[PDB]
Amino acid sequence: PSEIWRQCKGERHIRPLQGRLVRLVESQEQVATLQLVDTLEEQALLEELLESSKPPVPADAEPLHYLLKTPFRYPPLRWGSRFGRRHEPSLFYAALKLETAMAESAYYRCVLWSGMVVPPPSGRILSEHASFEAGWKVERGIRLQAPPFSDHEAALTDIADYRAPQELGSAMRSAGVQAFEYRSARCPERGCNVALFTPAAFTEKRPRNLTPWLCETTAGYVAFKPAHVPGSPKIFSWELFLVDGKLPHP
Amino acid sequence: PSEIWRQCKGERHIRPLQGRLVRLVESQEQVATLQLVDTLEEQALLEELLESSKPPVPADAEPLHYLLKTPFRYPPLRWGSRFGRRHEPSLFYAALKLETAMAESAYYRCVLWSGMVVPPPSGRILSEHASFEAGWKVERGIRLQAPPFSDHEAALTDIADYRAPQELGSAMRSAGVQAFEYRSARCPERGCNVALFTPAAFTEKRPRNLTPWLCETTAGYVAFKPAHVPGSPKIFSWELFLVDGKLPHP
Amino acid sequence: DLNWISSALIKERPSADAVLAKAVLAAREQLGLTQLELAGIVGVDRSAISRWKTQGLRVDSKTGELALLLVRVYRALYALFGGQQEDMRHFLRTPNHHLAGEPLALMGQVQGLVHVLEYLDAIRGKV
Amino acid sequence: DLNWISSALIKERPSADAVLAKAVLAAREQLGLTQLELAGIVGVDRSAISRWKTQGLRVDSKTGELALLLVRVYRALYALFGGQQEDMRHFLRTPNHHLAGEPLALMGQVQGLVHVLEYLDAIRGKV
Amino acid sequence: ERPSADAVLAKAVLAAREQLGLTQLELAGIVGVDRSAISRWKTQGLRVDSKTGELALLLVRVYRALYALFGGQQEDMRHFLRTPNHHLAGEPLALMGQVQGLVHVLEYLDAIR
Amino acid sequence: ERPSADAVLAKAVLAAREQLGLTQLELAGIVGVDRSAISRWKTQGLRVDSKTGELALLLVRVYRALYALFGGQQEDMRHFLRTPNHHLAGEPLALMGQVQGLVHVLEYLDAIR
Repeated sequence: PSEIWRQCKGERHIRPLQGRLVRLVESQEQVATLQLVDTLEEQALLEELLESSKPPVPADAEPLHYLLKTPFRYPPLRWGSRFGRRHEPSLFYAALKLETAMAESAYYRCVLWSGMVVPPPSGRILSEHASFEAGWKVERGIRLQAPPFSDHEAALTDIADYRAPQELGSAMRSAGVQAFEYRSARCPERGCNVALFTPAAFTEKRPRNLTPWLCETTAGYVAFKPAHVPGSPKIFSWELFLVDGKLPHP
Repeated sequence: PSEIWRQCKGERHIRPLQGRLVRLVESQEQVATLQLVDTLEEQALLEELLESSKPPVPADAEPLHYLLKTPFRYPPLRWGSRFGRRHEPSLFYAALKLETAMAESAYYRCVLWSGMVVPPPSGRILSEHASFEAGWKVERGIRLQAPPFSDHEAALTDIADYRAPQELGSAMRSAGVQAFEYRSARCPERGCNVALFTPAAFTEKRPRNLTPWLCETTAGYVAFKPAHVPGSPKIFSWELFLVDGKLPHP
Repeated sequence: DLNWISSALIKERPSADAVLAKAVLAAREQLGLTQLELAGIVGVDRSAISRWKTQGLRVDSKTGELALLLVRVYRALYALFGGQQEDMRHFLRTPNHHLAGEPLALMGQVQGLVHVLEYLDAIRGKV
Repeated sequence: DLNWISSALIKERPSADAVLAKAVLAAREQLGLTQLELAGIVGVDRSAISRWKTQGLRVDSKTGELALLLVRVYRALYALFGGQQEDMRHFLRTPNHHLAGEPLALMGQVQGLVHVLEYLDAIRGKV
Repeated sequence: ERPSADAVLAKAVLAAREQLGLTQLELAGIVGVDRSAISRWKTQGLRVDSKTGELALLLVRVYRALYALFGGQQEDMRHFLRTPNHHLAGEPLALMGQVQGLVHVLEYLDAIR
Repeated sequence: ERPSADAVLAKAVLAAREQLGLTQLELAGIVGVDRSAISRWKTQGLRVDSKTGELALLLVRVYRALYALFGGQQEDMRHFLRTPNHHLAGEPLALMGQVQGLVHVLEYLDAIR
C-alpha cells in the first residue's frame, strides 16, 4: 500500500476536477516510413502493417483521436513512469501549461542523449515536434499539489526515485481515481502536470491547437521554436536537470 | 472595364455574406533556414533579416496571424491570378471545402513541375504542407456562382485565360466588394472558392484546425496524406487539369 | 463530372508482402546494417533475403512480424533523431546505459528487439 | 531563479553580419553555386566573398539585400521541393517555360533575381 | 542417445503446452511455425538458435511464471490465460499471439510475483 | 569628351534625380552606393555592367514610366513618389529604397501606362 495514500486520507479528498492540458509530441514518424517506399499508397499500406504489430489499444480508448489514444497503448520505460509501473496500464501524461510541457519534453531529450555511453555525433540533433491541447473532466479527481498531499511534495517530485509516487499511483488507481494533477519535477517555474488513468477523461473529440515545433538538442541545452510562424527560441539548459554533473533517472 | 459586371449590374447584388474557408499552404520554410545556420538563435535572427527584404505587409493585415497576413503581401504570378493582376494588391484565395483546396493545390504542383522544360531528375517530389481553416464575414459580398453571374461561368472558370475574370476582379474591387465566392476551375467536384480583397474579411485573427499533410508530386499525379494521423492518400491525377495533352496556363 | 479521372487509373493497390520486403531492405540500408546483421534480427539466412525482392516477405509469418518490429525501430529512431542518419546509426552501435547493452546486439535476440523497441516507443512524446 | 541563471549562462547573441555571411555561403554550397556564380548574383568579387568569414556581410548594404533575396530563393525552393537538393539544383540550372530562361542565369541580374524570387513566392500556397 | 539442446527445449515447450491446455494451432501462432512442424519436435527437436526457439523459450518462461504465481494450480493457470484481464489490454492467450504481447505477458507475470 | 556607355547612364541618373527631386541620400539608398560615388559619376561615369548600374537603369526606367504616365508634368511625378498609395504596399519612393520595391514600382507604372 501507499503510505502517502494511507496518510492524507486520500479517499476523503477525491472530488470532480476539470481543466485543459498541453502535450508536446514528436512528428516525422510518417515521414520516416515514406523514405522506405516509393508512393504514398505504399506508405499507407506499410503503416497498416506496422499498426498490426503494435500493442493493442484499450477498448475504451479506441474511438478516440490518434493523438489521444496512442499514449494508452504503449508500456512505459522499464523503470516505470512517475505514477505507473511496467505491469499496469499506461497513463496519459501532460502539462497544464505549454512551458511546463516543454520542460518535460526537454528533460526526455536529455534522457535519450544521456543513454548513449558516447554522445551523438556532431553534437546536435534537429528534430520536429508538435504540441496540442485538449479538455479533460472527471468526477473523481485528486490534486497532489493541494495542502493534503503537498506535505509529501519532496517525495512526489523526487528527481530519481519513483517508488513513493508509483505506489501512490497504484493506490489511487485501486481507489477509483480517474485523473490527478501533480507538481512537475522538471519544470523550473514549478508548473503543474496532469495524469489521466482512463481515456474517458477527455471532453472533446479532437485535439486542439496543433502547433509544429522545431527542436534543437545539444549537450548543453534543448531549444524549441515554432516551425510555422516567426518566433524566438525558448531555451532549456541541461543545468535545469543535472544534479552532480549527471542526468538523474530512476 | 468589365462588361460582364455591367450586364449583371452586380452593384445591386452586393450583399452581406459569411462562411468558412480552408487553405493548403507549404511548411518547411523555417526548416530550410535552419539548415543554413548552427543554432535556433541564429535562425531566428536570420528569419528577421529575411523579413526586412520582403514586400511590406498592408497596414490592415499587420495585426493578423502570420498565415492570414502573408498572402496579402506578395504579388501574384506575373500573368496575374484569376481575379487579380500583377499591378493590383494580392487577393486571399481559398476554397470552401478541403477537397477543393487540394485540387487547387494539386494543380499548382503541376504548374511548378510543368515550368521546367526537363522534369526534375528524382521523378517524385516529397514535400510537407499544412491546411488551416478560418471564418470570414463581409458586409459587401458577391457570389459569382449565383444565376445572375452564373450565365458567364464558362468565361469565369475558363482553364487558360484570365482576361474576363481579371477585369471582373478590378470591377468588383473598385465597386467596394470586400469578398466574393466563385466556381473552382480545377476541382473535379465543382467545388466553390472564395477570394478576399481586404484582411478585414476575417472574423477571427487566428487560423483554426492546422493540419499537416504529406504531398507526393510526380509527372503523373499529385497525392496528399495526413502527416500526423493514419490515413489513405487522396490522389489527383494530372488528367483532371490537362487539356488536349498538356497543362494549360494563361 | 470528371471525378472518375482521378478516382481510377491513378490509384494502385500494392501487395503487402512486396511493400514489407521493400521497406525492410530500405531500413537495412538506411541504418547501415549488413545482410548478416539483418539476417540475425529477423531470423532468416542471407539466401532467403534474396527471395524477398522476387517473392516478398510474407506478413503473416513470425519472420514478417520481426521485420515489422525492426521497421518500427527505424521509424522511432527517425522521429527521435530528426532523420539524421549518422545519429540513428550511432545509437544502434553504441553501448547504452538504459538498455542492457548496445542496441544492435540486443536486437539479435527476440527479447532484446522488443526491449529496444519499447524503449524507443516510450521515450517518444506520444509514448 | 533557476531558469533565469541557466539561460543567462548559455544565451547566445549572434551577429547579424556574421549570420548572413554564414547563411549565404551555406546556401551557395547547397545550391551548387560556384564562387563566381555567387559573386555575379550579389555583385562582389571573389576576394570579398572570402573576406566575409572575417567581417561578415553588411546586412544594411545593397549587397546584403541581394544576399537576402538569394537566401529567400533557396528558402522557397527548399519548401517547394521538400528539401530534395538535386531537384532544387535542377530547377536553377534548367530552362523554365514560365520564367524568361534558366533561373540561375536570370539571377545573375537584379531584375532577373527578383523575377525568380517573385515566381517562387507566388507559386507557394502560402502566397 | 546423447542429450542435446534441441531435445531439451522441445521437451520443455511440449510440457508447457500440455499443462496450459494449448492446442497445436494455438501453440503454432505463438512460436510462429506450422501445426505439422510441432509433431517433429519429439523425434528431432526444436532449434535453440532459431527465432521459433527464442519464442518457445519465452512461452516456457510464461508457464514457469504462471506455475509460481498460482502455486501450481493447473486449473487457475488455464483460467488466467483465457479470461480477459483487468490490468492487461486483452486476453493473455490472445496477447501472446504476437511477439510484443508475448513479452508483455511475461513482464506482467514477473512483476506481480 | 566623346561618348561612352558609362557616361550616358550617369547623366540619365543625375537628370532623373534632378527631375524627381530626390535627395543625395534617397538616390544613394536606391542604387546602393555612397554619396561620394554620386559626385564621381559626373567626372567619370556609372559602370553599366555593375549592380549599381543595373539598379540605376531600373530607377531611370521608373522616371521614364513617370514621364510617360504624367506627360512630363514634373510636380505630379514628384507627388506620386511621396504620397502613400493604395495599390502599392506603401509610399513609392520608400518602396524604391529596397530592391524588390524598386522592381515593384516599375512593374506597377508599366502596367498602368
